[PDB]
Amino acid sequence: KNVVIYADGVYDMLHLGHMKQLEQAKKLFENTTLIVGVTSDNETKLFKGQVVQTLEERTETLKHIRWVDEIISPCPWVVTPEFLEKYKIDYVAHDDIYAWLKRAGKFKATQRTEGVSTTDLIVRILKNYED
Amino acid sequence: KNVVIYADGVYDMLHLGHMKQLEQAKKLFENTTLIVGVTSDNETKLFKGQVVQTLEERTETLKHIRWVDEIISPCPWVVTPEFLEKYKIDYVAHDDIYAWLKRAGKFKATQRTEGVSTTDLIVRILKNYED
Repeated sequence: KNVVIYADGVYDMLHLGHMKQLEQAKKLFENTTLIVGVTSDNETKLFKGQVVQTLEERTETLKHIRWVDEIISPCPWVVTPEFLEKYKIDYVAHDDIYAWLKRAGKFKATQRTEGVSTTDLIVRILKNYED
Repeated sequence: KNVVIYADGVYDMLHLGHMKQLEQAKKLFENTTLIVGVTSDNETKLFKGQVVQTLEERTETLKHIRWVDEIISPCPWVVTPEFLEKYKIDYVAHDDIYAWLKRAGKFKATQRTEGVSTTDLIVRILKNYED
């Protein structure tokens, strides 16, 4: 009855938005193991262009999140069928190169969620000191 | 055998430092319930001078933290003996007005911990754009 869910991401500067998305992934079924993949520094820089927190920092922060059952750190940039087999993953939780997951019935959407980001915080603070 | 631990705080702009301190409080004994008190907006403003996130935001973020078992939101600014009785609290986890807790054997220190704060993040980011 236990279902293994995989969610990967950069998880840079984690905020409530990320936490809620992890919660949603964890609750896709009644009994789950939520495995979270955390992307490497070098691949995040190459493919997204930048990253603020190191792999160690981003992983150590996720360890404190209630919904996270297991972490793969670093994770592969691109999910493969062999990877799903190796970790007995039943579903991939995502926000096409993803058509193969949908054809296999392994694709689960999570909807992005609002959070108070670092940027939101700075803007809120600075609003008290200048227009 | 289960021991009830109480930790209060503002928990504004929660970061790894806070998470580690919650972890320490939660692990003071083998079997615990960690109750976290979250201070009100108005009392935090009056007594500390400011607060960035609302009570709702600060509480909703703590809900996602693995170590948090129960939340009192808002909590009293000052712990009283009656409060400990009402919530069956065995120990208060803190970082004197606190002499009474120590005389009762209910005081447990947690050591402040390093984290990557919002401020640390902004400084790290800006270092790439100016000296």
